[PDB]
Amino acid sequence: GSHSMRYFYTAMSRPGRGEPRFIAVGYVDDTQFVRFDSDAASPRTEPRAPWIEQEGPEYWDGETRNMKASAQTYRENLRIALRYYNQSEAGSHIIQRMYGCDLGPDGRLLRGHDQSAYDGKDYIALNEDLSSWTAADTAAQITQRKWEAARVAEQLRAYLEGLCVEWLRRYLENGKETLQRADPPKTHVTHHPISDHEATLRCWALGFYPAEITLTWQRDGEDQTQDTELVETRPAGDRTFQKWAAVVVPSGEEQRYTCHVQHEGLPKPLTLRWEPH
Amino acid sequence: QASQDVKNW
Amino acid sequence: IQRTPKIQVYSRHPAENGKSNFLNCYVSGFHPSDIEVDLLKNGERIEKVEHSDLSFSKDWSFYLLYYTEFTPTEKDEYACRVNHVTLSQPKIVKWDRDM
Repeated sequence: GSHSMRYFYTAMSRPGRGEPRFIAVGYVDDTQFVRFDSDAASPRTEPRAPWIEQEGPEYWDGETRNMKASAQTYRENLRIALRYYNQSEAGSHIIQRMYGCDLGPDGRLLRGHDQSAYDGKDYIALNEDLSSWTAADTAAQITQRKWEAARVAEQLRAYLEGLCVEWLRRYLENGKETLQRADPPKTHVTHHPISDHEATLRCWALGFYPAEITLTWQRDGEDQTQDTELVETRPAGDRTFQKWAAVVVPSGEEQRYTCHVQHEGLPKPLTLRWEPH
Repeated sequence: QASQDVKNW
Repeated sequence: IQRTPKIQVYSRHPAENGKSNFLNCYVSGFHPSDIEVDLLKNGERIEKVEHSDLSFSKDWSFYLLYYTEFTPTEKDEYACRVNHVTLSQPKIVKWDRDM
């Protein structure tokens, strides 16, 4: 239903080990489709999903030229940040940027995003109006003024409302088999004794796409959020995801506990119980 | 398709 | 400034002894991006280990997946070793097929 495209840039200075390294990856929803590494032999934007390979030589050459220029822009940005923060040339620092567009269920732009960070902290963000900026600190206000003066936001708004939505819609169509056909989780409950008087019930969801999912444990139809251990959703490596939720149960009460799975690939939310063999 | 960086920090 | 990595070690599919599978070590929530990740078989480094392209979450913290093909057995012990600026010593997480 809802879809999004995002690009993630990481630029890191490496004093005494090499020139600054720049990495860019692009995602449609939870599927990576391009990458660029300034450290690779002969840096090029490379495909990372089958459906992007259909693009012509000018696409790959155009992306590669843009990424090379961006890597050079962020080299400069790292030097500029050293000024604003009065930092030495000896340490390694990181600039990050993430930007892209969100489409609502109708396939039209729902929201645009553009955020930058310095050393892991918010630096500057384009506001939801796509016309003004939010600076996290006084250094970022220096950048904010330069970007207002150079009409940066108008150019980014044009990209986010235009080419971003326009290329995302094209990628979704070209990759509809995998991008628009959700995989429901395969689910089961496992039981692990802790002692003769207690056990862990673990609710598993495997092989699902996209990554969004809800796993909850209920006791007598009551939710047990405080007593549920949730691991973060993790990639299986084949473009699907995994998650589990666990609860510690007194022996003899196992059948009062139900696991509830909500995932867009499922017609109705599943309800599961320990089904001992 | 990626945006083109417009301007410096 | 510095965030220590979370670590999960797991197989792509439910492990069955003697059946070919993939061993995964997923490291996430860490900052800065420099990190050491190794997959171990019986405490020794597994040769051909591949990893995903560096990306990050909404909160700016990085994540990476390291993986290799493997066949689980009764005898062999598998683990993931992670070193980061936040850690004084490499922390080793053993593979538990129940997780």
